[PDB]
Amino acid sequence: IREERLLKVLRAPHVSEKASTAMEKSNTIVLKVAKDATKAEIKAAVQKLFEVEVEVVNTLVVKGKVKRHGQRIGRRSDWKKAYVTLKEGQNL
Amino acid sequence: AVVKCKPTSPGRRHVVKVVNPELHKGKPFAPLLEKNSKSGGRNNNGRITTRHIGGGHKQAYRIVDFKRNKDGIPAVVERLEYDPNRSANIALVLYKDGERRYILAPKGLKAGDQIQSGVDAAIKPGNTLPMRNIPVGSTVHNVEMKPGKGGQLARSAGTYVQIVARDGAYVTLRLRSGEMRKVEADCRATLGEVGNAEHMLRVLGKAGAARWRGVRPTVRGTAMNPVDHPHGGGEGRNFGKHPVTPWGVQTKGKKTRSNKRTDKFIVRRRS
Amino acid sequence: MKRTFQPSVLKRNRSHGFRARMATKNGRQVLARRRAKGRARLTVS
RNA sequence: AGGACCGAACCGACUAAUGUCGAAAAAUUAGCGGAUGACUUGUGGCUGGGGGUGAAAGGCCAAUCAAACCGGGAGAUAGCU
RNA sequence: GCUCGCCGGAAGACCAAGGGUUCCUGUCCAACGUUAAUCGGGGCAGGGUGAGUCGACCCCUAAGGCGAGGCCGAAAGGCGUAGUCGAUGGGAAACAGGUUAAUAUUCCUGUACUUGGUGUUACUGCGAAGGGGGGACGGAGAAGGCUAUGUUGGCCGGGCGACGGUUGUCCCGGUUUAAGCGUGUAGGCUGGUUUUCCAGGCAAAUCCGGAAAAUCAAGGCUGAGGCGUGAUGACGAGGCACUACGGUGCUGAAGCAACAAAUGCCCUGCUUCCAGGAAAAGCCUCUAAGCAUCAGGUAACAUCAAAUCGUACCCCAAACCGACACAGGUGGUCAGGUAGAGAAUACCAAGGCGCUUGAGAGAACUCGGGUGAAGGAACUAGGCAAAAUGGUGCCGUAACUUCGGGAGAAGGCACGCUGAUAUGUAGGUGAGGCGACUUGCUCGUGGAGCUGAAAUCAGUCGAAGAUACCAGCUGGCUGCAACUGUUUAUUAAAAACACAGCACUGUGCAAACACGAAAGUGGACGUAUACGGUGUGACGCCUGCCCGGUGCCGGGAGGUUAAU
Ligand SMILES: [K+]
Ligand SMILES: [K+]
Ligand SMILES: [Mg+2]
Ligand SMILES: [Mg+2]
Ligand SMILES: [Mg+2]
Ligand SMILES: [Mg+2]
Ligand SMILES: [Mg+2]
Ligand SMILES: [Mg+2]
Ligand SMILES: [Mg+2]
Ligand SMILES: [Mg+2]
Ligand SMILES: [Mg+2]
Ligand SMILES: [Mg+2]
Ligand SMILES: [Mg+2]
Ligand SMILES: [Mg+2]
Ligand SMILES: [Mg+2]
Ligand SMILES: [Mg+2]
Ligand SMILES: [Mg+2]
Ligand SMILES: [Mg+2]
Ligand SMILES: [Mg+2]
Ligand SMILES: [Mg+2]
Ligand SMILES: [Mg+2]
Ligand SMILES: [Mg+2]
Ligand SMILES: [Mg+2]
Ligand SMILES: [Mg+2]
Ligand SMILES: [Mg+2]
Ligand SMILES: [Mg+2]
Ligand SMILES: [Mg+2]
Ligand SMILES: [Mg+2]
Ligand SMILES: [Mg+2]
Ligand SMILES: [Mg+2]
Ligand SMILES: [Mg+2]
Ligand SMILES: [Mg+2]
Ligand SMILES: [Mg+2]
Ligand SMILES: [Mg+2]
Ligand SMILES: [Mg+2]
Ligand SMILES: [Mg+2]
Ligand SMILES: [Mg+2]
Ligand SMILES: [Mg+2]
Ligand SMILES: [Mg+2]
Ligand SMILES: [Mg+2]
Ligand SMILES: [Mg+2]
Ligand SMILES: [Mg+2]
Ligand SMILES: [Mg+2]
Ligand SMILES: [Mg+2]
Ligand SMILES: [Mg+2]
Ligand SMILES: [Mg+2]
Ligand SMILES: [Mg+2]
Ligand SMILES: [Mg+2]
Ligand SMILES: [Mg+2]
Ligand SMILES: [Mg+2]
Ligand SMILES: [Mg+2]
Ligand SMILES: [Mg+2]
Ligand SMILES: [Mg+2]
Ligand SMILES: [Mg+2]
Ligand SMILES: [Mg+2]
Ligand SMILES: [Mg+2]
Ligand SMILES: [Mg+2]
Ligand SMILES: [Mg+2]
Ligand SMILES: [Mg+2]
Ligand SMILES: [Mg+2]
Ligand SMILES: [Mg+2]
Ligand SMILES: [Mg+2]
Ligand SMILES: [Mg+2]
Ligand SMILES: [Mg+2]
Ligand SMILES: [Mg+2]
Ligand SMILES: [Mg+2]
Ligand SMILES: [Mg+2]
Ligand SMILES: [Mg+2]
Ligand SMILES: [Mg+2]
Ligand SMILES: [Mg+2]
Ligand SMILES: [Mg+2]
Ligand SMILES: [Mg+2]
Ligand SMILES: [Mg+2]
Ligand SMILES: [Mg+2]
Ligand SMILES: [Mg+2]
Ligand SMILES: [Mg+2]
Ligand SMILES: [Mg+2]
Ligand SMILES: [Mg+2]
Ligand SMILES: [Mg+2]
Ligand SMILES: [Mg+2]
Ligand SMILES: [Mg+2]
Ligand SMILES: [Mg+2]
Ligand SMILES: [Mg+2]
Ligand SMILES: [Mg+2]
Ligand SMILES: [Mg+2]
Ligand SMILES: [Mg+2]
Ligand SMILES: [Mg+2]
Ligand SMILES: [Mg+2]
Ligand SMILES: [Mg+2]
Ligand SMILES: [Mg+2]
Ligand SMILES: [Mg+2]
Ligand SMILES: [Mg+2]
Ligand SMILES: [Mg+2]
Ligand SMILES: [Mg+2]
Ligand SMILES: [Mg+2]
Ligand SMILES: [Mg+2]
Ligand SMILES: [Mg+2]
Ligand SMILES: [Mg+2]
Ligand SMILES: [Mg+2]
Ligand SMILES: [Mg+2]
Ligand SMILES: [Mg+2]
Ligand SMILES: [Mg+2]
Ligand SMILES: [Mg+2]
Ligand SMILES: [Mg+2]
Ligand SMILES: [Mg+2]
Ligand SMILES: [Mg+2]
Ligand SMILES: [Mg+2]
Ligand SMILES: [Mg+2]
Ligand SMILES: [Mg+2]
Ligand SMILES: [Mg+2]
Ligand SMILES: [Mg+2]
Ligand SMILES: [Mg+2]
Ligand SMILES: [Mg+2]
Ligand SMILES: [Mg+2]
Ligand SMILES: [Mg+2]
Ligand SMILES: [Mg+2]
Ligand SMILES: [Mg+2]
Ligand SMILES: [Mg+2]
Ligand SMILES: [Mg+2]
Ligand SMILES: [Mg+2]
Ligand SMILES: [Mg+2]
Ligand SMILES: [Mg+2]
Ligand SMILES: [Mg+2]
Ligand SMILES: [Mg+2]
Ligand SMILES: [Mg+2]
Ligand SMILES: [Mg+2]
Ligand SMILES: [Mg+2]
Ligand SMILES: [Mg+2]
Ligand SMILES: [Mg+2]
Ligand SMILES: [Mg+2]
Ligand SMILES: [Mg+2]
Ligand SMILES: [Mg+2]
Ligand SMILES: [Mg+2]
Ligand SMILES: [Mg+2]
Ligand SMILES: [Mg+2]
Ligand SMILES: [Mg+2]
Ligand SMILES: [Mg+2]
Ligand SMILES: [Mg+2]
Ligand SMILES: [Mg+2]
Ligand SMILES: [Mg+2]
Ligand SMILES: [Mg+2]
Ligand SMILES: [Mg+2]
Ligand SMILES: [Mg+2]
Ligand SMILES: [Mg+2]
Ligand SMILES: [Mg+2]
Ligand SMILES: [Mg+2]
Ligand SMILES: [Mg+2]
Ligand SMILES: [Mg+2]
Ligand SMILES: [Mg+2]
Ligand SMILES: [Mg+2]
Ligand SMILES: [Mg+2]
Ligand SMILES: [Mg+2]
Ligand SMILES: [Mg+2]
Ligand SMILES: [Mg+2]
Ligand SMILES: [Mg+2]
Ligand SMILES: [Mg+2]
Ligand SMILES: [Mg+2]
Ligand SMILES: [Mg+2]
Ligand SMILES: [Mg+2]
Ligand SMILES: [Mg+2]
Ligand SMILES: [Mg+2]
Ligand SMILES: [Mg+2]
Ligand SMILES: [Mg+2]
Ligand SMILES: [Mg+2]
Ligand SMILES: [Mg+2]
Ligand SMILES: [Mg+2]
Ligand SMILES: [Mg+2]
Ligand SMILES: [Mg+2]
Ligand SMILES: [Mg+2]
Ligand SMILES: [Mg+2]
Ligand SMILES: [Mg+2]
Ligand SMILES: [Mg+2]
Ligand SMILES: [Mg+2]
Ligand SMILES: [Mg+2]
Ligand SMILES: [Mg+2]
Ligand SMILES: [Mg+2]
Ligand SMILES: [Mg+2]
Ligand SMILES: [Mg+2]
Ligand SMILES: [Mg+2]
Ligand SMILES: [Mg+2]
Ligand SMILES: [Mg+2]
Ligand SMILES: [Mg+2]
Ligand SMILES: [Mg+2]
Ligand SMILES: [Mg+2]
Ligand SMILES: [Mg+2]
Ligand SMILES: [Mg+2]
Ligand SMILES: [Mg+2]
Ligand SMILES: [Mg+2]
Ligand SMILES: [Mg+2]
Ligand SMILES: [Mg+2]
Ligand SMILES: [Mg+2]
Ligand SMILES: [Mg+2]
Ligand SMILES: [Mg+2]
Ligand SMILES: [Mg+2]
Ligand SMILES: [Mg+2]
Ligand SMILES: [Mg+2]
Ligand SMILES: [Mg+2]
Ligand SMILES: [Mg+2]
Ligand SMILES: [Mg+2]
Ligand SMILES: [Mg+2]
Ligand SMILES: [Mg+2]
Ligand SMILES: [Mg+2]
Ligand SMILES: [Mg+2]
Ligand SMILES: [Mg+2]
Ligand SMILES: [Mg+2]
Ligand SMILES: [Mg+2]
Ligand SMILES: [Mg+2]
Ligand SMILES: [Mg+2]
Ligand SMILES: [Mg+2]
Ligand SMILES: [Mg+2]
Ligand SMILES: [Mg+2]
Ligand SMILES: [Mg+2]
Ligand SMILES: [Mg+2]
Ligand SMILES: [Mg+2]
Ligand SMILES: [Mg+2]
Ligand SMILES: [Mg+2]
Ligand SMILES: [Mg+2]
Ligand SMILES: [Mg+2]
Ligand SMILES: [Mg+2]
Ligand SMILES: [Mg+2]
Ligand SMILES: [Mg+2]
Ligand SMILES: [Mg+2]
Ligand SMILES: [Mg+2]
Ligand SMILES: [Mg+2]
Ligand SMILES: [Mg+2]
Ligand SMILES: [Mg+2]
Ligand SMILES: [Mg+2]
Ligand SMILES: [Mg+2]
Ligand SMILES: [Mg+2]
Ligand SMILES: [Mg+2]
Ligand SMILES: [Mg+2]
Ligand SMILES: [Mg+2]
Ligand SMILES: [Mg+2]
Ligand SMILES: [Mg+2]
Ligand SMILES: [Mg+2]
Ligand SMILES: [Mg+2]
Repeated sequence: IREERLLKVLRAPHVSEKASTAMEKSNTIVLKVAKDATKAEIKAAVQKLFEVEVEVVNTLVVKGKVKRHGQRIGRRSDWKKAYVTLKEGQNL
Repeated sequence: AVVKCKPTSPGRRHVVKVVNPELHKGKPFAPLLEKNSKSGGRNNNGRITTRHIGGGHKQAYRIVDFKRNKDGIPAVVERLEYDPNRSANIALVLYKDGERRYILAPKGLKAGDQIQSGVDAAIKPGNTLPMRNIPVGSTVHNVEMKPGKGGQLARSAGTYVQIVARDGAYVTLRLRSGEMRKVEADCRATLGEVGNAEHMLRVLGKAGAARWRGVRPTVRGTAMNPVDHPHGGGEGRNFGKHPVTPWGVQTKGKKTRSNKRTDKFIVRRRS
Repeated sequence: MKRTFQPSVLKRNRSHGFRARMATKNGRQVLARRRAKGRARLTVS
């Protein structure tokens, strides 16, 4: 089911307080996914690469902040995060 | 019928209503009415071509049958209805086989009366016939100018054509204008007079009553400035100009008839 | 006390947008001008 | 029932004072007119320059209107300063 | 932190539009902030937007846009058919409480629900580009039942009071609970079948329509709310355990009744009127072309599936539109208390703020106010401006009138508090109780509380009782315009425009006329009781004479007369 491409979906694990509090208490992992990357694709990718039982994936698009420095305006890239909830068989 | 209204408010002082008690007090028959959007006078190019029209009450089109073909089938008049699209009232005719259709309500017609249409039939008010079968010197309405068409002449409240003569293939008709027009004998005409003749005695009574009939205010040329209308300007109520339209053509006695394709059919012009 | 610019992004795009300009012979020439001049914002979009 | 009455919202703009390098390129304050109607307002459409639209004032058409705005003819022409 | 102040139909709380990170945290004070700044919507980093149900998307369409062929146009292009787009409208489903420094109908917990796909069983006559039904529609009005909500008891937990009194009718605070799934009610709408049948619904149809003949006193439909249950659940005044002084896990009392009550809801109802009130899919239904151990439907079940984009924040504002952190402008929603007719006004609750230069002084003069001797419009172009009047009930009210008006004409008088009539009444809502009908969310029947005017009679305080805020000045003669309305955005609101009504006049429908090289639209899916133009301007009494001039209409002999 969508071999080779699944590898390109997950970019990195996200590091924050809200990310951390959702590790132990909610049993989820927050992670930066590709701008495409549907909830099925993120789930199927976590199911293979991280190899854990996924309950459900929630997803959102974060808007890049307009950082004006020196004398030029420049906006960051829009990146998509995914809160991935895990089943009781969990680890990382 | 013509009831004058009591003067409890100014603009309710001069009101004179045409109350018809025999009309219907309920919603109309849905299958024979489609929607009818308003132009506001404007056309394809979105430009006011006819002035003084705009607004008024939203009003749906009744699919009224003027041609009145469906032959040899007697039809009972179920109920007389209001038509907002029209001067004359309409009648919901139930054909014996189980159609319903709207027709213009003639003078002597009521909820219960039976009507037939076609070639044979009987000579009675409501019954459509070819004008060849109709007697000379008889009052008709809803008259066709061409055989097979709907019905052009005499459809306004109280209106009727009288058949003057019959020269072979042609029938000479005396119209309500006074014009004596020659039409084809194969053309059809519904017998009698068009109902709601009290319509003319209605008097509105307020500016508002014209607005909710979809009319907008007419501004007089004399009021305007030279740039707008030929009558225009002057330092306090001047004129000194021969009456004219906003486009310079003379009004007030000036024949604009110039068809020339139908001049053969007109026997005597109106007067 | 109510000024002239009363914004609406639908109206904006329907009136002045890229497809609104592309639609017409003269609207295509506007774009041809802005390209010829070399503008960054070709339309409002 | 009513282009009925009184009166808030809402729509307006009759009087006065203030303000006039303003708080504001038209407002504030205190009064004032309409307030179920020819009412009012949101959203979207249509009508284009000698053209539109106008319950008509030459009013309105992006703070611009007895002919909009932008680019072009164009360095119009000026017996004038 | 504690006082003080101001808003509270907002200066509160949610949204749309529009902004576009302003949100939140740490940090910094050059500039930006009309002052300072440790602060900030400022600089600099880092966080923060979680959806099958909310919105968009999608499904249908309105005005309207585009528009294969097409028709038309020097070219450009115009119009328009089939179509296809186009919301501001129609179309499946989620609620309570808990949680983050910042999202929550999205996370969590607890209960639900919808539409699809896909397998098994038991049945069985299914299927559109078609038919029919439905969706599905106006203004006003009036009532009845409800609820949101509020008030007061009841119960529960505290409280006995900085200066006189306060264990009592005393004081404070709480008294909350959803969608769903049941029950089908207050009510609203209707005839319900059975078989036959027929030129209609362009074909077909058992459906719709029409016509029959019988058959029983009604059977459906719709429907707020209440009761249920969800809920031994959550929440809950507080405590207990503890403090980075933040709290946090644990426990967690009562958790009822009455009465009042919407502009909400029943109600897309009902009566009622004339100006006569979208469309199309979803949805149910019916069959043609088709297809017959097929394919489809149907239920009951199991299982998957519900993608994508928006979700922070401000939003009558310092974040939008106004060049400004601008005394402006900006759509919807929510609507607590006392007084009140009230969304007016006053004071307040929840919640929110004190308007980003202060500090002194207390001149003239200016601005916004208050009071004013005697006088009282003498002011001035003009009573401009201020002063006045102002509520409710009852009495009383002129000319003139179109018989409605004028009219709130004018002018009067009565109002507070406290007892009594009645230890709070006319009423209002009416509990347990008594019988009875069928089977109930019953009827009468009685009234327990509860709520509650308005009078009258007597007392009684003040200068004054509509005591504040709130809230008509009145009358007389008269010009113009009948009237409500409209108008010079920003020096003119008027006697100007419009207006109903009136007349003239054109127009026989391929109408006149209008926009347009044209095609074509509008007029009008109208047809002379209609339409366009022009003048006049309700209504009443009237509207006199002139056709030489100019126009127009008709007439056609003669004269004159182009192209050819
Ligand atoms: K030149
Ligand atoms: K306080
Ligand atoms: Mg989830
Ligand atoms: Mg999402
Ligand atoms: Mg970038
Ligand atoms: Mg067009
Ligand atoms: Mg059109
Ligand atoms: Mg056009
Ligand atoms: Mg007209
Ligand atoms: Mg209009
Ligand atoms: Mg019509
Ligand atoms: Mg009409
Ligand atoms: Mg008509
Ligand atoms: Mg022949
Ligand atoms: Mg006219
Ligand atoms: Mg007129
Ligand atoms: Mg005129
Ligand atoms: Mg003028
Ligand atoms: Mg013009
Ligand atoms: Mg002229
Ligand atoms: Mg003049
Ligand atoms: Mg004169
Ligand atoms: Mg003269
Ligand atoms: Mg002339
Ligand atoms: Mg001329
Ligand atoms: Mg002329
Ligand atoms: Mg004549
Ligand atoms: Mg536009
Ligand atoms: Mg060119
Ligand atoms: Mg350019
Ligand atoms: Mg741009
Ligand atoms: Mg009315
Ligand atoms: Mg009124
Ligand atoms: Mg009055
Ligand atoms: Mg008044
Ligand atoms: Mg407003
Ligand atoms: Mg004003
Ligand atoms: Mg104004
Ligand atoms: Mg004055
Ligand atoms: Mg003043
Ligand atoms: Mg000055
Ligand atoms: Mg100043
Ligand atoms: Mg004011
Ligand atoms: Mg006043
Ligand atoms: Mg007033
Ligand atoms: Mg008035
Ligand atoms: Mg407006
Ligand atoms: Mg608009
Ligand atoms: Mg347009
Ligand atoms: Mg021009
Ligand atoms: Mg030009
Ligand atoms: Mg032109
Ligand atoms: Mg023109
Ligand atoms: Mg106007
Ligand atoms: Mg002038
Ligand atoms: Mg202007
Ligand atoms: Mg001007
Ligand atoms: Mg010019
Ligand atoms: Mg010019
Ligand atoms: Mg312009
Ligand atoms: Mg040159
Ligand atoms: Mg020059
Ligand atoms: Mg206040
Ligand atoms: Mg209040
Ligand atoms: Mg909201
Ligand atoms: Mg901005
Ligand atoms: Mg953005
Ligand atoms: Mg920033
Ligand atoms: Mg902040
Ligand atoms: Mg610092
Ligand atoms: Mg410093
Ligand atoms: Mg620096
Ligand atoms: Mg500073
Ligand atoms: Mg400054
Ligand atoms: Mg900070
Ligand atoms: Mg900041
Ligand atoms: Mg979704
Ligand atoms: Mg909902
Ligand atoms: Mg949209
Ligand atoms: Mg999709
Ligand atoms: Mg579809
Ligand atoms: Mg569509
Ligand atoms: Mg259309
Ligand atoms: Mg279309
Ligand atoms: Mg087109
Ligand atoms: Mg082809
Ligand atoms: Mg072709
Ligand atoms: Mg073509
Ligand atoms: Mg043709
Ligand atoms: Mg075109
Ligand atoms: Mg079409
Ligand atoms: Mg919408
Ligand atoms: Mg829906
Ligand atoms: Mg919707
Ligand atoms: Mg829903
Ligand atoms: Mg909640
Ligand atoms: Mg909980
Ligand atoms: Mg808890
Ligand atoms: Mg927040
Ligand atoms: Mg759950
Ligand atoms: Mg469970
Ligand atoms: Mg359960
Ligand atoms: Mg269940
Ligand atoms: Mg449901
Ligand atoms: Mg289901
Ligand atoms: Mg259908
Ligand atoms: Mg609707
Ligand atoms: Mg209605
Ligand atoms: Mg009324
Ligand atoms: Mg009544
Ligand atoms: Mg009621
Ligand atoms: Mg309740
Ligand atoms: Mg509640
Ligand atoms: Mg109590
Ligand atoms: Mg104690
Ligand atoms: Mg004490
Ligand atoms: Mg003591
Ligand atoms: Mg004691
Ligand atoms: Mg208490
Ligand atoms: Mg209490
Ligand atoms: Mg239910
Ligand atoms: Mg169920
Ligand atoms: Mg149900
Ligand atoms: Mg039942
Ligand atoms: Mg048939
Ligand atoms: Mg049948
Ligand atoms: Mg039933
Ligand atoms: Mg049912
Ligand atoms: Mg229920
Ligand atoms: Mg109840
Ligand atoms: Mg209960
Ligand atoms: Mg309940
Ligand atoms: Mg229970
Ligand atoms: Mg239980
Ligand atoms: Mg608990
Ligand atoms: Mg605390
Ligand atoms: Mg009650
Ligand atoms: Mg209330
Ligand atoms: Mg209905
Ligand atoms: Mg269904
Ligand atoms: Mg079925
Ligand atoms: Mg799953
Ligand atoms: Mg799923
Ligand atoms: Mg939010
Ligand atoms: Mg806020
Ligand atoms: Mg705020
Ligand atoms: Mg707000
Ligand atoms: Mg404001
Ligand atoms: Mg606010
Ligand atoms: Mg400005
Ligand atoms: Mg600004
Ligand atoms: Mg400020
Ligand atoms: Mg502001
Ligand atoms: Mg304001
Ligand atoms: Mg009072
Ligand atoms: Mg207030
Ligand atoms: Mg300040
Ligand atoms: Mg001083
Ligand atoms: Mg002073
Ligand atoms: Mg003053
Ligand atoms: Mg002073
Ligand atoms: Mg005073
Ligand atoms: Mg004074
Ligand atoms: Mg004095
Ligand atoms: Mg004194
Ligand atoms: Mg005195
Ligand atoms: Mg005096
Ligand atoms: Mg004097
Ligand atoms: Mg003097
Ligand atoms: Mg004088
Ligand atoms: Mg004077
Ligand atoms: Mg005076
Ligand atoms: Mg005055
Ligand atoms: Mg004074
Ligand atoms: Mg005084
Ligand atoms: Mg005063
Ligand atoms: Mg006085
Ligand atoms: Mg006084
Ligand atoms: Mg007084
Ligand atoms: Mg009085
Ligand atoms: Mg008198
Ligand atoms: Mg008089
Ligand atoms: Mg009085
Ligand atoms: Mg009276
Ligand atoms: Mg007194
Ligand atoms: Mg008393
Ligand atoms: Mg008693
Ligand atoms: Mg006693
Ligand atoms: Mg007593
Ligand atoms: Mg009592
Ligand atoms: Mg008493
Ligand atoms: Mg009692
Ligand atoms: Mg008693
Ligand atoms: Mg009694
Ligand atoms: Mg009683
Ligand atoms: Mg009752
Ligand atoms: Mg009962
Ligand atoms: Mg008793
Ligand atoms: Mg009393
Ligand atoms: Mg006494
Ligand atoms: Mg006394
Ligand atoms: Mg006394
Ligand atoms: Mg008073
Ligand atoms: Mg007044
Ligand atoms: Mg008088
Ligand atoms: Mg005079
Ligand atoms: Mg007037
Ligand atoms: Mg007059
Ligand atoms: Mg206007
Ligand atoms: Mg206006
Ligand atoms: Mg105005
Ligand atoms: Mg002005
Ligand atoms: Mg304007
Ligand atoms: Mg101007
Ligand atoms: Mg003015
Ligand atoms: Mg003025
Ligand atoms: Mg005025
Ligand atoms: Mg005047
Ligand atoms: Mg006028
Ligand atoms: Mg006459
Ligand atoms: Mg006449
Ligand atoms: Mg032409
Ligand atoms: Mg033509
Ligand atoms: Mg039409
Ligand atoms: Mg006049
Ligand atoms: Mg007389
Ligand atoms: Mg005369
Ligand atoms: Mg003559
Ligand atoms: Mg003569
Ligand atoms: Mg002449
Ligand atoms: Mg002539
Ligand atoms: Mg002649
Ligand atoms: Mg001749
Ligand atoms: Mg001759
Ligand atoms: Mg000759
Ligand atoms: Mg010759």
